[PDB]
Amino acid sequence: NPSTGNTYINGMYFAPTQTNKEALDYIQKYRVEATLQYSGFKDIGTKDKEM
Amino acid sequence: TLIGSGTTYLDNLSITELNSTPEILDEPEVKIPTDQEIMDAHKIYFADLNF
Amino acid sequence: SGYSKDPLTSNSIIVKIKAKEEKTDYLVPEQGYTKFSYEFETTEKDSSNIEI
Repeated sequence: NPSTGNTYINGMYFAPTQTNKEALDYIQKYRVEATLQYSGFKDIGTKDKEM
Repeated sequence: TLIGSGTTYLDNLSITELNSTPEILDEPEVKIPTDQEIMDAHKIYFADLNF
Repeated sequence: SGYSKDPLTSNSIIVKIKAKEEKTDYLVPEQGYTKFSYEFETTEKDSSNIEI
């Protein structure tokens, strides 16, 4: 955001390597607790992955 | 009204208009800043960022 | 500045000036008059007394 340049997060990838293919297709639902601009730290839910 | 007793005397009573034009006549001398005013003058800043 | 004299040559004179930078200076009054002419410097218009 060029007004108060802050670089908020949209999402996170997880890199594919030659030795993590199996352990990555095994996991889903990725619960996250992040910090929000206002009302800072809290649990924001549990949603399946995206691929 | 000039109410006041005690047998005094008055003479040559006038009402004259006056002139007024002094503006400032003086200015701040030089006003060199100190190291703390120079330091506190740079507290609030904004970084121009490139993403 | 000023003019100092010792009609007989004896001990010195101590001049301490404190306006911004305190200075140390001692002179040797000769038999006649010679001037000393020591400098100093003021610094804000809101500072202390200058003490010579």
